[PDB]
Amino acid sequence: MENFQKVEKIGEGTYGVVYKARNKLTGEVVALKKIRTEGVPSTAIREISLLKELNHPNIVKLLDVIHTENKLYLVFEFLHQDLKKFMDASALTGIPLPLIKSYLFQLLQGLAFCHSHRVLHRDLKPQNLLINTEGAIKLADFGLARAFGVPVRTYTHEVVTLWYRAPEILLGCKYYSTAVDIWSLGCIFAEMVTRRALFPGDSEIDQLFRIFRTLGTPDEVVWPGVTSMPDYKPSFPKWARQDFSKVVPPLDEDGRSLLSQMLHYDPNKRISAKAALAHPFFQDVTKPVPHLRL
Ligand SMILES: NC(=O)c1cc([N+](=O)[O-])ccc1NCc1ccccn1
Repeated sequence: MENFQKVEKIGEGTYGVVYKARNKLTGEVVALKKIRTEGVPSTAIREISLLKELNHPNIVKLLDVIHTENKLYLVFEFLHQDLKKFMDASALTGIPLPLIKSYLFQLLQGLAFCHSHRVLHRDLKPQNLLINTEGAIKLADFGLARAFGVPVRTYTHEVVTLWYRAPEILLGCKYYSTAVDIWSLGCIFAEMVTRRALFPGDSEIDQLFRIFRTLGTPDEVVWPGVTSMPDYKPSFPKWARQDFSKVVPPLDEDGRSLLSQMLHYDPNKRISAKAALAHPFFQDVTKPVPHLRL
């Protein structure tokens, strides 16, 4: 805008371009997101505005929502790096388990908070998990999906990742629950551990089948109601479930146990963020500081 000073382009978001900017007045450095559109649904304005009150240490703070010239700018707290960049940078030696655990623990606190205030993320991915030099990790873009539907592309040619999408979403369920975020986080947890995406689908069906090939094709036994879901097809191949120890080696049994509960097919059986925080996997949780090259 005019009150800022575009420091640099932080890239293209899932709605619009994002700039690192400095408030000419407060002097604070922020992340400015330009959201796609001819008028901007006031329903979305109200929704988005409610999020300015969703404040938690593990949630990227939404500082301001500015609707002007029928344009929508979201002003966010700035963090220097995202988990996707950090995982790539740690790819050779992998992120230490104490840090993986700290991050997972903080992310779960963030989800617990959001979920208790009835706010879902719906599109969690390494790219929207931001970290700082103090060992903190925070969830970015919470609640935006609900206030901006679900578009195939960002808004202008760009393939949205399906890798972290919950199976109920892929089977066409129309009502999402807090469980979709636990699923995405489980996928992210597995990726930090193995240093490779758990389910790197390149199409919705490839995503679904990759999930099926690893966790077994779901049936009425493990997921009551699954065969009645909108996109379920009796013709889906039936793959047997793979041993978990083969999925995220060499994670210990505490870790494997928690991951398995975060990846339960039935959204209802899937562990909640609150319950997850009490899992024995976090018994020795600490807050290490990462090695960040900025
Ligand atoms: N809120 C933010 O700080 C932020 C926002 C978005 N975004 O797309 O909304 C993307 C990245 C961010 N920071 C990480 C970062 C910042 C600068 C250089 C490298 N990496």
